[PDB]
Amino acid sequence: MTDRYSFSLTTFSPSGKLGQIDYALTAVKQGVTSLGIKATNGVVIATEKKSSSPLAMSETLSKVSLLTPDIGAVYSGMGPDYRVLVDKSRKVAHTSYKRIYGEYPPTKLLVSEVAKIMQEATQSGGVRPFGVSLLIAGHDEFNGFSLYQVDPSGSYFPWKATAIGKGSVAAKTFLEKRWNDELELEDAIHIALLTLKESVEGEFNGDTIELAIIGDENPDLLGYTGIPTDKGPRFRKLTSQEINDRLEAL
Amino acid sequence: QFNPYGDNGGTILGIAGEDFAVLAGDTRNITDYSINSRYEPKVFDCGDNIVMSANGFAADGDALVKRFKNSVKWYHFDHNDKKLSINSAARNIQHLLYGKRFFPYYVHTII
Amino acid sequence: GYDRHITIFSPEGRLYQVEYAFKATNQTNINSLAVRGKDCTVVISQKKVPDKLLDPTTVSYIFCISRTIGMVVNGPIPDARNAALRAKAEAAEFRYKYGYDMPCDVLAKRMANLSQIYTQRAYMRPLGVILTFVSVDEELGPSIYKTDPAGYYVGYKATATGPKQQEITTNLENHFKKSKIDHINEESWEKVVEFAITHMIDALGTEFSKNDLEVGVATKDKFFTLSAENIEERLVAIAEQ
Amino acid sequence: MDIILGIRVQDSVILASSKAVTRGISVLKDSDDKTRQLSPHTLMSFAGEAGDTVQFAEYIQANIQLYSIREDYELSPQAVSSFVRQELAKSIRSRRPYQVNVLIGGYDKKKNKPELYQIDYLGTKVELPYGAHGYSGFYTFSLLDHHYRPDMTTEEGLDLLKLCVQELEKRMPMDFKGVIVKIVDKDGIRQVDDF
Amino acid sequence: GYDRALSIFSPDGHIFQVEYALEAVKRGTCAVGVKGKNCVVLGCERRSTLKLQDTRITPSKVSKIDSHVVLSFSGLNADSRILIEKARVEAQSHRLTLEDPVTVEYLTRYVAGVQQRYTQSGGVRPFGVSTLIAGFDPRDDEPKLYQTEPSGIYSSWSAQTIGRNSKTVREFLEKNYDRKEPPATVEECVKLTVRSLLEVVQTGAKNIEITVVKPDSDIVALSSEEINQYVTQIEQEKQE
Amino acid sequence: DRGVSTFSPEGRLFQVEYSLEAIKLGSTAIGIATKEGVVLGVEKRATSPLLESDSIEKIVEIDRHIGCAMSGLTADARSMIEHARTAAVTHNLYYDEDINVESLTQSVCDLALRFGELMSRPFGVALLIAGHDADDGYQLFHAEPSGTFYRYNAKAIGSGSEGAQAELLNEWHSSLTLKEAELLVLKILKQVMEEKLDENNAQLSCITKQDGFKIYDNEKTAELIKELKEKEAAE
Amino acid sequence: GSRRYDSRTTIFSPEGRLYQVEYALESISHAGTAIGIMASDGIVLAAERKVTSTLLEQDTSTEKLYKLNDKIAVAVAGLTADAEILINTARIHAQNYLKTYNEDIPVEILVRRLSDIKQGYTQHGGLRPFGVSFIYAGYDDRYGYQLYTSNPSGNYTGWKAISVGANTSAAQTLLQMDYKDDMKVDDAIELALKTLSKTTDSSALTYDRLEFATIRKGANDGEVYQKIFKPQEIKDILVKTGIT
Amino acid sequence: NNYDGDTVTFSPTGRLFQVEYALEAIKQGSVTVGLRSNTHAVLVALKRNADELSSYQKKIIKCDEHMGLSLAGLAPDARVLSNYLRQQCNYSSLVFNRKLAVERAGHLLCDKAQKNTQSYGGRPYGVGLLIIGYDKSGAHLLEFQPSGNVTELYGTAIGARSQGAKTYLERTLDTFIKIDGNPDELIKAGVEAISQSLRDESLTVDNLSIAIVGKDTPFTIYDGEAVAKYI
Amino acid sequence: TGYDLSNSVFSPDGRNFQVEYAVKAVENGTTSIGIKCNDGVVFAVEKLITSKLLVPQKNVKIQVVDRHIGCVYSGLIPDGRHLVNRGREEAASFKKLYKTPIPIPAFADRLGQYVQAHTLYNSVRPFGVSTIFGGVDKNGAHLYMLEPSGSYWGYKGAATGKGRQSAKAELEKLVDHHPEGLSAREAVKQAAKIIYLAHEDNKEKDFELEISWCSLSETNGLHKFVKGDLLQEAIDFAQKEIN
Ligand SMILES: [Cl-]
Repeated sequence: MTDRYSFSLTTFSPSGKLGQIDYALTAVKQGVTSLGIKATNGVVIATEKKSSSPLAMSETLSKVSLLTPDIGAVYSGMGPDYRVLVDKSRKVAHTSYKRIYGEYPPTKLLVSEVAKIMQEATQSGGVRPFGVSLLIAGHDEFNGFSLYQVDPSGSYFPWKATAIGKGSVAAKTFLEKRWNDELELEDAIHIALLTLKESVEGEFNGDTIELAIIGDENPDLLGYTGIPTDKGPRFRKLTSQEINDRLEAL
Repeated sequence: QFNPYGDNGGTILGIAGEDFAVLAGDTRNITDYSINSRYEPKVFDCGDNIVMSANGFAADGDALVKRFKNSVKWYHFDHNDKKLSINSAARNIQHLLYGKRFFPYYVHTII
Repeated sequence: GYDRHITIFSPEGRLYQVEYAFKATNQTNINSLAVRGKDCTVVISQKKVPDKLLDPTTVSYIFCISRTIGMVVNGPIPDARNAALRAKAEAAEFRYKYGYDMPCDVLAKRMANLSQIYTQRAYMRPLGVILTFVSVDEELGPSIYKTDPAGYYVGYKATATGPKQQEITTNLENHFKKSKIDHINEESWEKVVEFAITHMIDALGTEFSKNDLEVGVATKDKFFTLSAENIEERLVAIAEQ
Repeated sequence: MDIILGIRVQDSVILASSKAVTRGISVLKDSDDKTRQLSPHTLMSFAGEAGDTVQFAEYIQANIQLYSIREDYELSPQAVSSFVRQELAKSIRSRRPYQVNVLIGGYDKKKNKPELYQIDYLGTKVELPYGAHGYSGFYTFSLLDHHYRPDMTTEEGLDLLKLCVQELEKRMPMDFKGVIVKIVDKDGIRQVDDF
Repeated sequence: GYDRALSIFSPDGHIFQVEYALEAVKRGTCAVGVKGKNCVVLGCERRSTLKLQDTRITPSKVSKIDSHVVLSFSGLNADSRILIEKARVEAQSHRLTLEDPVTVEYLTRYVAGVQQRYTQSGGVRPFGVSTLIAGFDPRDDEPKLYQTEPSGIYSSWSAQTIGRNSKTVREFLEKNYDRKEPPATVEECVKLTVRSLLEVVQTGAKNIEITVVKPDSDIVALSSEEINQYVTQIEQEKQE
Repeated sequence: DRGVSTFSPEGRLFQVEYSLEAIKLGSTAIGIATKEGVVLGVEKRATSPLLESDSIEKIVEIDRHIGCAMSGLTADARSMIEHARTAAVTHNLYYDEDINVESLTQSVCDLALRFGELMSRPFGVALLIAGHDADDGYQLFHAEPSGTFYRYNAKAIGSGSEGAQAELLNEWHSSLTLKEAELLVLKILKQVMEEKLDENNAQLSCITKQDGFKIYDNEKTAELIKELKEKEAAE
Repeated sequence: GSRRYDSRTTIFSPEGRLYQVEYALESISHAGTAIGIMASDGIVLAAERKVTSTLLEQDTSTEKLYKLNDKIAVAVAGLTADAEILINTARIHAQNYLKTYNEDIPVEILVRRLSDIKQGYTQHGGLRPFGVSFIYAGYDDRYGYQLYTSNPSGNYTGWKAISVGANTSAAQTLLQMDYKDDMKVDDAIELALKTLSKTTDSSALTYDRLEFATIRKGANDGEVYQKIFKPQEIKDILVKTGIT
Repeated sequence: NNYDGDTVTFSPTGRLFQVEYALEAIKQGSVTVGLRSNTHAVLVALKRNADELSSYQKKIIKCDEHMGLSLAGLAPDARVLSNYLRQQCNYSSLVFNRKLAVERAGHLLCDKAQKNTQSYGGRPYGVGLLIIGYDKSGAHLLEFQPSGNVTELYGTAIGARSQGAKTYLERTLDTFIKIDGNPDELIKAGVEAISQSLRDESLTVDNLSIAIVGKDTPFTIYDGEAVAKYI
Repeated sequence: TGYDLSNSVFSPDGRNFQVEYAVKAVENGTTSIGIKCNDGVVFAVEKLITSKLLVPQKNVKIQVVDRHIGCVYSGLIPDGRHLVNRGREEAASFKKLYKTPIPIPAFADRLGQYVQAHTLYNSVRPFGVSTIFGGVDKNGAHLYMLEPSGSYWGYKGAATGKGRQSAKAELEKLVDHHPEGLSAREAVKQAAKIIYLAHEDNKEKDFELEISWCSLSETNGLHKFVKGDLLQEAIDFAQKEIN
C-alpha cells in the first residue's frame, strides 16, 4: 500500500511542451465564460451560473468567492478543483500572512501563494495539475485596486480587463473597444453585463448571473462598531435584485 | 516514587581445580526480613559444560541467565553446533551486562 | 493510452477514470428520488432482492449518518458502505470539534472535497457512487445536497438518481412548473412520502409492493427509515384515492 | 584552561593563553597550547569546560578550512567571528551546550587592520581593543584602561602584555604555568618562543 | 521517497545506465594526467565554440580538494560539483579524526565509493563523470595519479586521459611515455602533456589549461602566455 | 519494464541470472585447497599498458585467517569486503575468538538477496573466500549473488572458468602439497589468460594456519613462474 | 503497480544525454529573449515580454526581471511559476549567508547553490526538472561586476555578454560583433536594445513589450544601485537611442 | 503472459503466475522425503553438488530441539523462513515456557508467505519445506508450499521426481505408520522411499542426508559416515 | 484496452476487472456453505482428499473468530487466513474498547471495509476468497457472505465454490419448505446432505466432511466443531439421501 506514485506525472515532451498543463488549459477552454474589469474606483468580476438541473438550487453553488474582506475570486474550468483551491487560498492568507503581520495580504501576494500551490501540482509526485484558471480581484492600501489571472501552470498576469473560458476570444475583443483609464465603477459594471450577454445563450437575469465588486468599504457589512480603523469589507456580492435593476437601463 | 530494584539476598561461590570446577550457592530467597523460599535454585546448567549464577536482584538474575542460555542456543544455530568455550561465554556475558550500562542488571555474576 | 487508467488529463482535457466511475453508479440498476415538504425531507429508493436466499432486511442503500442526516447511495454496495462509514466518522468528529451538529450541506461539501482529491491524486481511485444527503437543517430548513465522483455538489429543490433518472427529473420539473413553489405544500411527512411514491410510479410506469421500495424521512432533530409495514400503510393510502 | 588574553594594537593582534592543564589536585601538563589557527590570518584561543573546548575549536577549524578550499578565498575576521557566534548561539539552547569562551584575533587584508573579537559561551560578541575571559579580566581590564594607547607598536603591545601576566602571577590564586604568546598581522601568525 | 531501481542488469549482463553514463564522459572535454619523476601535471581541453566568456569567474576545470590533492574530470559539469564537494568535506573530516591529511589513494577510494553507491541505490542515476585525481601523500615525494569512472572502479596510472578523443591521446602517451624514465623535470612533464593535447585540441590559445602539482602542497596554474610558449616551441620542432 | 524481484517462468530470478552473465565477463580467479593451506590466484588484466598494474587489487584480506578473491564488477565488492571485515572483527569482539570461515561466508551471502523495490540490484561480482579454522581446517568457498555458497576443493570463476574447472577436475587430489597447488594455479591461469602470464599481470596468495593470509610479492611469484616453465619442459 | 506510469525523468539516453533536460531547453527556446551585458562601470539586463495584450497592466507587472537582494538580480527565460520557486529559495539563501557571516553573499556562491538544486532534480527523486534558464547580474567586492547563466541541467558559466530564451544563436552573433571590453553602461544599454530589436519575432520593439534594469556604481561613492526601469523610463530610453 | 509481471496481478482465469513460477523453482530442486509413525518422524534428503570438486548443498535445518525441516528450491529463502521459525519457536519458549506446536508452526509460515503474494514490490518465496516435529500430540509431518498452503500428512515428498517416492509411500502407508519404537526401521522405509526417485545416480555416503525426531529423541541430523549404515 | 492489468482501474463499463478475476479464483475452489437456523448458524465445507497420505481430521479449514463467530471460505486458502487474522484483530479491539463481544453485523462491516480497501489501490491485490461467516449475538443469529469486491449481505442460506449452484438450489428448497424455521440439529444434518450433493461437481477425488455450529440452546452461543457421534450421524443421514 501507500502512495507509490512519488514521481512526476507532468513531464517535458521532445517538442518542449508540458502535456498535462496544455491539457488542463484545454479543460479551461471548455469551461463557462468568466471576466473581470478594473475601474478607477473599483473592480468587477462576473460569470454565468450554468445550472446542472432546474431542480438544482443555483444559489447554493457559489462561483464567485470571498478570499479576504478585500479580495474575491472567480474561475473557468473544473468546479471541484476551484472549490478546494478557495479553501486552501483562504487558509494560506491566514497561516502565511495574517497570523504573522496581523493584517490581510495584499492582492499580489495572495495571488502569488495560490500560484505556488498550482505550480506544485505541476511538479510534485503522483498528482495532475489543477484544471482551472482563476481571476482574482482585490484592493490594498499601498497598491490600490488590482486584477490578476492565474493559469494551471502557476503563471499569473495583471490585467486592466480580461475574460477566460468558453467565449474568451470574442469577450476580450469587446472589452478592448470599451475600456478606458477613466472608467467609473458603475460604468465597468455596465460593460461587464454587456460583455457577458454575448456569451450567455439562455436566460439572462440576476438568477443566472453571478457578479461581485471590489469597491468602497461597507461599514454596514462589518457586523460591529466601535473601532474607527476597521471600516468594513470592500468585497460585495451583488444581489439578484441589484443585477435586474441595471438590466433595465442596459 | 517507584524503585525498580530489590535485594533477594543469598550468596554464591566458585572454585576451580586441575580438571574440574565447582559453582555453589545457597537456596534461600528473601525480601527485607522475610523468607520467600527455602529452596529456590540460582545456579544453573547452561549447556556446553558451563554453569552460571547471577546473584543479587533475582528478577535481573533470572533475566540474564535466560538471555545467556538463549545466547548459547543461537551460537549453535549460527556456527554449526560449535561448542561455546568458557572464555567466549565470558566475553559474551560482558556485552549482555554492558548493554544495560545506564540501567544495570543488579547482580554479581559467576560462571 | 495510460491517461485512461489513472486520473490525469487526456489531450481534450478530460478525466476518463472519473467518467467511468459515473458509469459504475448505475451498476446496481436502482433509481432514487428526493423531495422536500414544509417540515420534512423525504428520500425514496427502489429495493430489488433477486436471490431468494438473501435476508431482505440486510439489503439497503439508505444510511443513517447522524441523528439528523440521512444518505442514500447510487452505486455498488462496497463503495457505498465505504462512503457511509467515512461520513459517519466525519459527522461525529465535527460535533466533537465545533460543538454543534454537522449541517447536511457542510457534510456534502466535505465528502465532495474528499472525492475531488481522488480525481487529482493518482494512487486513490474514485468511488463509483453518487451520494444524496438529506436533513431538516436548523438554519436552512429542509435540505437535499448531492455528491458525485467528480467532486461536484449542489443543493436541490428536489432530485433523482439512477438509470431512469431523466424521466423522474422532468416529471418533478413539470410539477414545480404547475405548483409555482420550491417544495411540496403539505403538513405531514406521511403525505410527502405518498407524493414521492406517486410521482415515482408515474415516471417509471411500474407498480410497487411493500418490498419493492425503501423510504427514508428527515424531520427536525431526527432522520429515520420506514419498515415494510410503514410503507404498506403508505401504499394502501395511495390506492384508496 | 583558565587564562586567555587579547590586545589589538596599531598593526597586529596579540593573544596570550595559559599553559596549565589542571585536573583535581594535579597539574597534568604545563605546555598546553590553547589555540587553533582557523585561517592564515585568523587565530582563535579558547577556555572553558574540559573536552568541550578542543572539540569546539577543532570543529570550527574544520569548517573554516572547508570554506577556504571551496571558495579558494580567506574569510574576513568579521565574517569568521559571526560564524562562530552563531554556532555558540545555537549551542546555548541545545540539549548539552558547548561551555566554551573564545577570543578571535585576525588581520583583515582587505582593510589592512587588526581586529579582536570577544565571544562567550552564550554567543555574546563584542569587538574590542583588548579582551579577556574568566577571572583574568578583573585584573587586566583596569590595567589596560590605564596603560593602553590605540597607536602602539607590536613591541609596545608585548610589554603591555608582560605587565598583565606579571599582575596575574602576583594576585591570582592558581599557578597557570605562564603563557604562550602569538601575534597576528599582515604576514600571518607566528609564536613568540621566549616569554 | 522515490524508490525506482534505475540501474539494473540486462539479459547479457550489462548495466546500461552505468554504460550510458560512460557515453556522457565520452562527450565531455578531454582531460589528461601525466606524472613525472617529481611532479604530476593535469591538462584540460576547453572548447572554443564559446567566445565572449569571462575566464576570471567561470568554474575552472581542475579543482583543489585539499592543499595537496587536485581533481579534474570529464563529463557532466553539474555532476562533478557534487563529487568535488563531498570529496572536500571528507578531506576535512579525515584531518579532524586521523590528524593527518588524506592520501591520494584514500581520497580516490572515497570518491570511487560514492560513484559505486549511485549504481545500486534506488531512485538515483549514476554520475556522468570520470575523474583524474593527482597529488602527493603527506611527507612523501612520490607522485600519485589515479582514475575513477561511473561504475566505481579505480586504479593508478603512470599517465592517463579521459573524455572525447581520449583514445587518440592515450595512443600518443602509450608510445611517448617511458616507464623506465618518466619526465625528469617540471618542464619535460608539462611539454609531454601539452604535446598530447595538441594531437586533439585545435589552437593552443585559450583552449588548453595546465596545472602543476609538486610535493608539500605546491600547486600552481599556468597562465595563457606560459602555456603559449610551450605551444610555440613544440610547433617549431615539428617542422622538420 | 518489470519488477526487479520478478521470477521467470522457469522459476529463476531475472536479475540474479543476469548478474551471473556479468561475472562471466570478469577476469579469472582460481582457488585450490590442500591440507597444507589454501592458494588463491587471479588474472589482473590491465586495460592499457600505462596503467600501473600493482594498483589492481583483486585479492583482499578479510582477517588474518581469511582471505578473498573476486571476479566480475569488482567495484561492487568493496561494500561486501567492508561487511566481511566488520563481521569478522565484530565476532572477535563479542566472543574473544576467530570466526569460522563458513559463518563469515554465510554472513556475506546474507547481503546478496537484500535487493528490490535494501539496494536496487544484486551484486555483479562473485567471491572466492578462503580460510582456516580449528574445527573444519582449510576451506574454500564460492559466494554468488544468488545468496548461495558451496565449499570447494578447487574452483575457478570468471571468463576462463569452465575450461579451468575441467582442468582442476583432473589435477586435484587429496594429497597435494602447497607448492604443488601454487604451480597448479599458475599453470591453469596461463592456459586461460589472453595475454602471456608473468608476475605483473597475475597475482598469487595463500592462507596457512601458521602464517595466516599473505599476498605474494612479484619477486616470489616470478620464481614460481620460472619453476613452472622448467618442470613442463622436463618431460 | 505504479511502475507502469513512471516516465523515468532522471535517466540517460543511449547517447549519454538527459532526455528531460534536453526537452526543458527546447521549451526555454520559445520563451521571450533576455540579454545581459557587463560593462566596466555596470551591468545591463534587458528582456522581451511574451506577446503582450493591450489590456495588460504594464506598470504593476513583473515577468522577466526579479530582485534577489540589493546587489544581485536575475533575468528569467522559461516557466515563470518554476522561476519564482527558485527565486524565493535564492532570496532565502542570500539572507542565510548574511545572517551567518554578516556580509552580503558573493554572487558565485548564490549561483552555485541555485544550480546545485537544479542538478539534484536531474539525478534523483523522479521529478521533472525546472524549465528555467537564469541570467544572473550582480556585484560583490571580490570580482566586481559579474554575469552568469544557469539552465535546467544545473550547469552554470560566466559571461561578458549573453542571451537566453528565443533566438540566442542570432543574438549571440550580434553581441559578439559589437561588444568590446572598455565599454560603458550607456553603450551597453544601446547594444542590448539594438540586439533585441533585430532578433525580435514582433513587428517593432515598443516600451510595453520590454523589461529593463541596470546595476551601476552610479550612486554616491563606492556603493551599488539597482534600477528596475519604469514604463515611461523605457519609453524615453527607446527614443534616446532612436529605435522609436 | 501479460499477467505475470508481478504478484499483485490476477490472470483472467484467476491465477497468480508469479506464485506458480515460484512453485516451479521447487520442481527443479533435489528430491526430499518425509514420513512418520506414531512415535517418530523422519526426513530423508538427496543432496546436490555443483561438480566433483564441490560440497553437497545441505537440505536439512534444525529449528528447535523438537522441530526441524528439509528444503527444496531457493536455499536462501529456506534460510529466511527457517530463521523465522527458530524465532517463533524461541518466543514460545521464553514467553510461555511452551514448546511451539508443529501445527502453529505451519500456520505461522502460511501467513508469512501469504503477505508476499498480495503487495506490490515483493515476491513470493521460491522454496518448499517439509517440517517434522514431536510435540504434546505426538509425531507430525507438514508440507509447506510458497503459495501459503500448508498440509499435514503421514508421508510425502517434494522436488524433482518426487512422484515416485510419493506413490511408494502411498502404497506403504499401512506398514510404516506402525513402525513404533524402532528408529532404524522407520529410516530404512524412508531411504527405500527416496530410492524410487533416483535416476542414473545411487545413494552414496556424502550424498544422503537423514534427520529424525521423536518421543525420546531430539531433532538430530546424520551425514557422512553416520548414514553408511543405511546404504 | 489494458484496463484489466491493474487493480482499482475502472473500465469504460465502470467495472474493476481485477476483482472479477479474483472471483474466478473463488469459483475454482471447493464448496462451502452456511445455513441460518432457529437460534444460530451452521457451517460446512468440502475437503478434497488428494491422497491416502493426508491425515484424516487434521487439516482443519473452518476457523473461529473471538468465541462466538465462525468463518469458512472458498478459493485461495492463505488469503482466507489473512482475512480471519484481521477479523480476530478487529474483534479484539472492539472487545477491548467496548467490553461486549463484537456483534455480527459490526464484524461483517469490519471485514467488508478491509476487503473493499484492497480494491482502492494498484499496489495491492484483491482477496481471492468468498467468505461465509456468522454467529450469535444479543439480537440473535446472523449469517453473512462476503465477496472479493467487499460486497456482503445477510443470508438465510449461503453457498460458494465449485458446487455453489447445486448447493444454492438445495438451500432454496429448505427456505420454501420451512417458513417457520429450521432447528440447529436439523441444519447440521441438512448441511451434510448439501455438501454431499454439491460434491457431484467435484467427484474425481473423494472428500472429507467438516461441520461447525453456533446455537443459543445447543452450544450456549459459542462456536463449536461437530465431532464424533453427531458427525457420523450427520454423515449417515447424507449417505442415505444420495442413494
Ligand atoms: Cl475539506
